[PDB]
Amino acid sequence: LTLSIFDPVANYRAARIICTIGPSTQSVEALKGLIQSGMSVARMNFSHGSHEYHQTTINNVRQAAAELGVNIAIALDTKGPEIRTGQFVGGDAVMERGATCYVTTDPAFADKGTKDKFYIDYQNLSKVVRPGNYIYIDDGILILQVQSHEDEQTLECTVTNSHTISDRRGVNLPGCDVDLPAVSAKDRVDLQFGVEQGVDMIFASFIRSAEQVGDVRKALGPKGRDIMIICKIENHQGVQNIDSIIEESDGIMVARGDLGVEIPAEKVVVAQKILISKCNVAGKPVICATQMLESMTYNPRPTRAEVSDVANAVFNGADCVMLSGETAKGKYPNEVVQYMARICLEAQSALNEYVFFNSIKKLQHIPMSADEAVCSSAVNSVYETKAKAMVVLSNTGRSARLVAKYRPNCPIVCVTTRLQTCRQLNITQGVESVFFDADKLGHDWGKEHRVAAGVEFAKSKGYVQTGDYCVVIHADNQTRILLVE
Amino acid sequence: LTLSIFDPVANYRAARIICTIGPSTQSVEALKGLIQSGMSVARMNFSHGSHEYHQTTINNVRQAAAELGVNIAIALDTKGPEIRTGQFVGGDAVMERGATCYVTTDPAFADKGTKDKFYIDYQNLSKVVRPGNYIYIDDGILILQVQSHEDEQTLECTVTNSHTISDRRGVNLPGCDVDLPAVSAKDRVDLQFGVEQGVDMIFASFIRSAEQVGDVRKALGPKGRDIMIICKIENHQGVQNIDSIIEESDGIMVARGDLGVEIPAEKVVVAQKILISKCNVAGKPVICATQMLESMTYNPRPTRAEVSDVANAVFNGADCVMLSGETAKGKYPNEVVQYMARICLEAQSALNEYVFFNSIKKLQHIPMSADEAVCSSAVNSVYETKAKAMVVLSNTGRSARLVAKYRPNCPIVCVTTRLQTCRQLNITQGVESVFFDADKLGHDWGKEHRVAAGVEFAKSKGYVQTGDYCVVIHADNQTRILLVE
Amino acid sequence: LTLSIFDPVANYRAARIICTIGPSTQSVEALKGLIQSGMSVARMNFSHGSHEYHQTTINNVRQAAAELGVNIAIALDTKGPEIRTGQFVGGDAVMERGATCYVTTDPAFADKGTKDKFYIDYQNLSKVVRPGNYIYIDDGILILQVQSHEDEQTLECTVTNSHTISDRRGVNLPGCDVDLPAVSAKDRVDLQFGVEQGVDMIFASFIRSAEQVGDVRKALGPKGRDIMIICKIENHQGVQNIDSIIEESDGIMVARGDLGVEIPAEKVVVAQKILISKCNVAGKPVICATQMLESMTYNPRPTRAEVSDVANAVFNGADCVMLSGETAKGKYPNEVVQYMARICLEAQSALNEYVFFNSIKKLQHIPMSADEAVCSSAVNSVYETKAKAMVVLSNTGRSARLVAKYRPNCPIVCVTTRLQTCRQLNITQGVESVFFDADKLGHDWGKEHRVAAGVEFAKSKGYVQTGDYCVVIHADNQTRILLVE
Amino acid sequence: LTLSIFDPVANYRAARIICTIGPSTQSVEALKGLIQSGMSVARMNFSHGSHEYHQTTINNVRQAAAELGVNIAIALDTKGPEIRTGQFVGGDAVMERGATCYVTTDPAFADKGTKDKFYIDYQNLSKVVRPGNYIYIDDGILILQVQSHEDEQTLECTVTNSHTISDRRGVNLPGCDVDLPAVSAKDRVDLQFGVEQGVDMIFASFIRSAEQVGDVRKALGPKGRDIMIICKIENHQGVQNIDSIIEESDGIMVARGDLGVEIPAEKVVVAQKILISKCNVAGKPVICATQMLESMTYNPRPTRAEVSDVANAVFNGADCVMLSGETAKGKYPNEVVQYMARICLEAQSALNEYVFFNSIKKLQHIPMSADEAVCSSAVNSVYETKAKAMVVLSNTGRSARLVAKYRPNCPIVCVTTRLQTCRQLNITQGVESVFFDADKLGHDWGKEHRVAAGVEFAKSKGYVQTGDYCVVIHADNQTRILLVE
Repeated sequence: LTLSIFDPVANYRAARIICTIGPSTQSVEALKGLIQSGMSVARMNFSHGSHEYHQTTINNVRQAAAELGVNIAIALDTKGPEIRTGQFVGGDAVMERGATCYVTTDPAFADKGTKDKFYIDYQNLSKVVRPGNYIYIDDGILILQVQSHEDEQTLECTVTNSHTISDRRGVNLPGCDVDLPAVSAKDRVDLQFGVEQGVDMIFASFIRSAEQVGDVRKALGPKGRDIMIICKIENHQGVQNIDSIIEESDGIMVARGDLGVEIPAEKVVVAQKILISKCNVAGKPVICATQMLESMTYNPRPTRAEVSDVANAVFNGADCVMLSGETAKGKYPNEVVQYMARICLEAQSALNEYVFFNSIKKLQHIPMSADEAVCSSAVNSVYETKAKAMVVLSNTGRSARLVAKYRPNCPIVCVTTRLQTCRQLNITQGVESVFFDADKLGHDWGKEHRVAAGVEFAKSKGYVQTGDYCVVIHADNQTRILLVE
Repeated sequence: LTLSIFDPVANYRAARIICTIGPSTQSVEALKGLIQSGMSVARMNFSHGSHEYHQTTINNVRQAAAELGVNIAIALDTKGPEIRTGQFVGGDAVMERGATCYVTTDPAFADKGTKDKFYIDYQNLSKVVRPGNYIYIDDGILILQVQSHEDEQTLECTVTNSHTISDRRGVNLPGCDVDLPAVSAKDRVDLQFGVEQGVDMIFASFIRSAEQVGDVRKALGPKGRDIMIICKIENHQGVQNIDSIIEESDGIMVARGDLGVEIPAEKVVVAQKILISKCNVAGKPVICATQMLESMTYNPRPTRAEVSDVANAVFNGADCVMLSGETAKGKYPNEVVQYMARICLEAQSALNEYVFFNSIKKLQHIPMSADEAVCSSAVNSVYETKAKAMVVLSNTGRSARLVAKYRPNCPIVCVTTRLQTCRQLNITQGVESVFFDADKLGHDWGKEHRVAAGVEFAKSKGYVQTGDYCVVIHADNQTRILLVE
Repeated sequence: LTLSIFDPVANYRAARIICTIGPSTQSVEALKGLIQSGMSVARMNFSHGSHEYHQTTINNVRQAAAELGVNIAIALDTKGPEIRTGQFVGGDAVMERGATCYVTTDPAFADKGTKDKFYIDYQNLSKVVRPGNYIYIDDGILILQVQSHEDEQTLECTVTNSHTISDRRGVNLPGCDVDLPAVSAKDRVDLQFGVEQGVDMIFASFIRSAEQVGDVRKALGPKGRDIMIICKIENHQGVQNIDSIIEESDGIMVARGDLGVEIPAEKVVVAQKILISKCNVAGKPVICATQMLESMTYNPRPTRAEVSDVANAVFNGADCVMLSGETAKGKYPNEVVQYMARICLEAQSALNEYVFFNSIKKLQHIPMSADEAVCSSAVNSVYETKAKAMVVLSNTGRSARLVAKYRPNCPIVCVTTRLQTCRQLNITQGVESVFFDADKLGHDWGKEHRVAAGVEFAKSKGYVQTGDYCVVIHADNQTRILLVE
Repeated sequence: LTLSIFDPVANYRAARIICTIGPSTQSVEALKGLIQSGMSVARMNFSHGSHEYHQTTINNVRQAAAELGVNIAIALDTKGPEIRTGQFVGGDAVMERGATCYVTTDPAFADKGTKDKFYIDYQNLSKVVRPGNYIYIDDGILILQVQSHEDEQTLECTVTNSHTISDRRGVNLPGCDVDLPAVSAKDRVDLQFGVEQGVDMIFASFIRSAEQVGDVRKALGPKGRDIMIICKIENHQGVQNIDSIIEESDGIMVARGDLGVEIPAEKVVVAQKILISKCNVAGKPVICATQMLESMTYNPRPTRAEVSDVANAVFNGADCVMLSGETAKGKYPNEVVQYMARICLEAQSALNEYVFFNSIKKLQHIPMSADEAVCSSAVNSVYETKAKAMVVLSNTGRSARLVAKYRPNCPIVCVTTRLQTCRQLNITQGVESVFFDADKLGHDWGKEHRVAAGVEFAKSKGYVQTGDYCVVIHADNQTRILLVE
């Protein structure tokens, strides 16, 4: 099975890079550097910083993008309802294996935390937890066991294993009945902002059921109905309910570290593998959020261990990689994005599509909807004609997504009148936007001009020469195989 | 493999019936009876009857068809260059196993033939054959062996096996170098007639090489370029060169009896099977010319042995059955065609197409031509949408053929401005014509009206109700999945 | 799918011939002629002739076989419980479409039957049937409709369609509640005889349920437990309950004619096809009892229509053909069996086994029994080693059957101490017996000698030369790949 | 494709651990700790240490193994002919991007090396290299460019990129004609030792052609004919000639780092993937030598990045992992081997074998040898019977290897009279040895006792209870499916 080689990998078919903006990269000029290095999506991290701060980024991103004549997606990454620790006096708190320590629901200790007594923001912890229970902190790396109630606000605990933990970390309480909301009050206000400022997508945190996804859309409301929702799978319950979450969302974001208590470290790879196959079949994008290339926060060149780490992530099927602190607070923002790009390009080698397409087709429920039947059939035509680019006229972009789903061995070029659609398509691998100005240009029930606009593009990008074939779609339902002029 | 049932088989998907016109059926009224019983094609047999006779049939067929408001194809079945015997004094000649007899190239004995001395129309036989050689007569059923030259015109022969033979029978001479023309002088004049009288297809006789097919088209000339050529495979050399003959012709006609010397009786089934698969893959029609239901030349009801004979022929994959003497000189012309119809319908049972289509697709040479890629992809869309009829706008009909090739599980409805195309489509299983009057109707670069004309038809024939899907093609290259109104 | 050729077909892999003994062939000398022509099984037809008559055949068969030094199976073909007509004064009765006629349950008319009034042996017919019901006679070819009761013994009827019927024909009464026994009183006495005279197999008639098969074995009793039961499928109910009947019997016998009312003539082929696939998967033999080559009852040479008839029957997958009147009362008994043999040989051409074996393997229920797992695995080894004969040591022969089931591309040679097993293996295609005299020879827990006895045989029959591989089995569980000496 | 889960993974089917002995682990007691933690193979690294040192290890390993009553393989890992640097005055040499430096073939500088002038042991370097050429040092991480000859012994060079390098590192010279021997003089003497001291396998270094493998065996000679040769693929030429090297060796060892110049860092994963599939098909073991878990040289607990690193390595198909400095000179030798074991166990999850076996079978050249045909067929029997352990009687162990090749879903238990075979089987995944004392026990042409010895084992290890099936082999050719008592 598969006798691969090491040669082509053309410029398209590379994975997509999401950059987290921070002090290192908020400037218009730094953002121009990011865009030029390979940024497709600017990610805002709403667990930190005021609305004024994020307002600035939105402005800067838009200005940088406009200056470079490109469309870059802005993404609101929510804080989420997950229970967190307070902050600590030092840079952190140092936990020791034998030690006993205290945990409080008293707001007084939120800004005062220490290795001996610190704060947890779940104001009802005392009522839910019982002596003998395990409190898992910081991706369940540090484990505490509850000994007794010191008072109606404080719990006596033992440190199960040595580990050093920093400010505001995730607390997990399995074996405790905790019905946390789908959306926190802070999320509710942040989502209003997102809607009002015209963001492209929400990276929803701590989703564990499909029902909770609907809650997020209900918060976004009628005005936010065109905003995509990408779901973070972070604990066991999310993994448990993935099937329902996938086909009820617009994508999935997963992180090797941040997968929760009940998945042991060694079976984390297994889950990554499964979740990627599960998304690839359903045709929705999977964002690899695990932080590789961490050394490049202080170093201009990475390590071959980190290179192989990204390679595997890519080679396995990830469509998007996401950079955190490296772009947000790191020393070499541009150099990081440039290596990602090269690795996302060069580590795509064996990625099959010829029989890979026919496998996804066999796994969809017949009878499929008319527009989906169109798109797959079109991909079919590409392999049959052995050529060579695709032109899709799509307003909401749904048709471009549907085609990508059936992974053709040629570039997909979407032609759109919605500027939002240009941006939102960044997180779809192997698809490129061509904006057609519905106002300034005008007429095209032809639909002459905008098709030619696609072919004009593909030609200039070096995809199609005179004599090549090109497959065209106008679905909601039309298909055409076109000889290049 | 295949757990079949016995239930549906709707009206389409039945094989097509070709009727040989003769004294019993030349009348306009009898032809109306044939059309109503199930005739798709009137076949003229040019080995008999003057041009005046065949002129009459052509006229009658056209008048019968017009009166019933239908399009029936007229087919010229050539005599061919195969060497034949003379005629005999009795009804026949009775050959006896021990006997010695004489064979002449002297025209004097052509109308005088007898069991003891008869005529062969190969004026050069004496020069080619050597003592010890076998002369095979009447489908190689009677075998003679040459003993000596009696003179420069007559050969002394032994009867190898007892058999009774009638007038003008086929002579085969393997182990003798005989370069017979692709086309006889009589064929040359008959083909002019065919062209001048606007026939739909030639049933070319004794084709043994692809090169000979080109000779037939050269005879038909520029005016006859739209006339289809169906090739008769009758001897070993044809079977040997089938691959080349198939994809260089418009179809193949084969007869269990008439397959020649070098294929033993028991390995005749094997050949039938092979030739049918070979055509079905190349997408061209195969006409089963073997005469089943012979008893119905004198009887109103057939025998269950003959019923099972046709069944097998159909169930194996034949697209057309052909009736000879039963329609031409038989007592019950209508009743024969009616049983064929019922058997061609009811014996179609298990005929798969779901994975059968995907097998033919896998066997075509990539990269296929744009119009072929379109048609297969369209068939693909039918199964994906699970519905329900096809509308193809085709001028020469090539596109309808290409779709049939990929055997969809729905009826194909062709819309055409060429009246010739209506006729020529009779020999394609599962395809129906809708004539669109280019002159009287007029405008349709829309191409609004004629598409609706197809859907109008499919609706009335009971294929498509409100809510069903229908797949549409305008290839040479367009495809559309359409919701029924 | 399948690009066949016309070349090999070695002597094994031919289908097996069953001959019906009658006046033409009861003599020891005629039976020697049959054996030499290709008879594997002598069939006795217990619907005719006294026990003394059948006693003679049994004796003659055994004497002929012993003289020629071979083992020929004797088969008791039961009369069965199906309702039959009486006999008629003439040679027959001539039924006419308009006519009215009378049917009696009065024994007085059993030997007196006529076109106007005749007898039916169901002594309760009057109580079961209602005016308007259809009586189907002679394979449902002649159809009557009941008009009224003439008396408590006679029914007034109309002839629905013209047909001529002879003595003692099958009556079918669907739409009438008739619980006929699994076994008639005459069957009960005949089966005792069968057991007492050491027959090899029963051809059980009119089986319509698996439960009825058990009734047949119950009649045969403890002494008859090694006698195989072959089930005749003759009506709709048998076809309905086939799955259960197949895996509860030792084989199936089917006849194109004799399939019953509810299967129309054209859908008879469909059933043949299904039943053959159904048996081939379950690995049990299917006997084609339909009478082809009927003309050879009076003629030394058959017709190419009959040749193609047998060809199809064979090419489709039949393992046994059965001759009736042709061997029993025909003019040319030997010549018939000789043509069958040649057709069964030469019409085997394309019969695949390479991927055909792997399809049957995929369709068996895992986990299979140890001995079955052994046999299939052994067949697997043959293809892997590309050689070349199989030696199976089997006492009851079960292991030889199991191997045949997985259709290897080499001859199977069974070595057995049971002389009954030699005979019973005649109805298994591609398997040959080697008798090993347990008494006279003796020792072989080796199991040295008897394995060598198999290899000795295969070598002499021209299967294996020095250097070839040969696969050996002793299952109930052992397998060995052996280099030839 | 593949809807995995996270549950079973029983104790067998885990990958195998190879430990490099050094100061931390040479003691008998430390070796007992290694064996108990999961060591299957002690690896000696002959690029360091005198023969006396390695003599000690051999003794200690054997004593530790005997005390624990187990068989542990000893492996000689050769130094190899690859060109190396000298050593440096400091701990290392620090190379700087702009700098110019000098390289000498003068032995005087071998023990004196510095960042400005150091030594290379290729005494002919001056004659081969030309100005402008690139010298690649330390896995081609540091790159130099030749400027000129300073003298007949020294080259002037520029440092292409900053990197710090330590003692005696690998030098690669592509674009230079260097015919290095297959075996160095030091290798020649070391291989004599290996033979004389009864090692189990050689880990041959710097093999780039199949022809060179034969040279290694020629060095080992008649006495060393039972010693397995595992080939290190370290440069492009090895990768180029892999097909020939694989089926001409006894295994392959590969290291993510140590793959050479011409494979860029990002396309290293691609090669790993290919080489593992290539070995798995040919059925030979692949040793992953890349150093994961490096942090555990100084830390008791690893990092989840290293855990995921091993996971991928395992999950991809590696049969053996190899530990270097961690066991040789590390602080926590036991704890390292214990984590490997847990990761090699728990990260095996999805590893399919049901259809995975049938894919390897389809890719072997028919006709296969009798003994190979036996083994695959036996594996076939396991799935068919759904049970449950395998017992293989094998003298050289070849048969156990052949069975493993066809990856059964049950444990394989080999029974052997050769104590060397016990050891050598450690590097085969999923196979376990049972030693049968040919001298002390004695008789078994039965072959009763030793089969029972296998079943005795499987029962005690908890594989087989009363009622389970067990498949048995004595190939060179016998197979048996056995019910457990």
